[PDB]
Amino acid sequence: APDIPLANVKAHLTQLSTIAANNGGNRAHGRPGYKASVDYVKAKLDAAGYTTTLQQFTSGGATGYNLIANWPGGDPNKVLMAGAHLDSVSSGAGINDNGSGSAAVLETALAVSRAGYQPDKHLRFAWWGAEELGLIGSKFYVNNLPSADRSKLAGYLNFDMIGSPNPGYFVYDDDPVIEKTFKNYFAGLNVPTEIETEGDGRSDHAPFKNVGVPVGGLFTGAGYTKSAAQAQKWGGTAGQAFDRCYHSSCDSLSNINDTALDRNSDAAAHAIWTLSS
Ligand code: MED
Ligand SMILES: [Ca+2]
Ligand SMILES: [Zn+2]
Ligand SMILES: [Zn+2]
Repeated sequence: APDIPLANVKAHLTQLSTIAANNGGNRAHGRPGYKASVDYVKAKLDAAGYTTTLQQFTSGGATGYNLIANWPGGDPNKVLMAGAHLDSVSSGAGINDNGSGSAAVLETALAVSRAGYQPDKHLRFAWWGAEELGLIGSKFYVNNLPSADRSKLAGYLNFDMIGSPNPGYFVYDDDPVIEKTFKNYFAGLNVPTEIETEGDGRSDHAPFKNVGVPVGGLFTGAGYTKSAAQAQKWGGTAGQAFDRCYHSSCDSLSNINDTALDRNSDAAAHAIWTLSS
């Protein structure tokens, strides 16, 4: 897999920050900052050769969108998906939650095109709307995915909060092959990982997991406090939240740990390459 350039991931975050500023301070469902975020991500993917779909839904009386991007080619019967919710809460720009995952998935998708990669499995990326309303966009996608297509899914990889400023390195303990692939990447860096427990089912992998699609993912922690043992293994500040700006107006460009964002973006690309061969 290629390295994912940290600077490129950061640049997507800068664009999402500007989009929030230009649209009332947020990128929330039903608010213009969300659709503007969609439009930015879609234009990059379209230019790189993806077949994109804007999947519309209505929730709370307002139109929402999922952005689906299919890389042409690969076995239609073995589809590997990766995704990240693209909405924020309305209090702020949602740069760690979840600009970070959205930007890593976008830069990985662009990396596939730059590398001229032809995965054996068909790749499909997704940016979900309205996750902050209760996984509404990913539930909509799974609920509207025919059973014949659901059975073609080899896996769904989720990236939701991967740049926390006081990070942990959490890997979902779900499908064994997906989990092993992420933990192998971190082992190559000599960075230990822990099982994800803080967020559990509270992200867009849940609708997939609940219908038997193998899932996995990466997370760097939210409002829980980093323990003494976690600060010893990862650095940072024991006794402070992983993300002191969770769901806050201060979830801005200053609310990112560059090392965590880099490591998790690189691990996302590593897993996508390994699991699509
Ligand atoms: C990764 S599970 C934590 C859920 C948090 N991202 C949220 O979007 O509210
Ligand atoms: Ca990198
Ligand atoms: Zn999130
Ligand atoms: Zn959130």
